[PDB]
Amino acid sequence: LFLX
Repeated sequence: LFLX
């Protein structure tokens, strides 16, 4: 999520 950071990213993914």
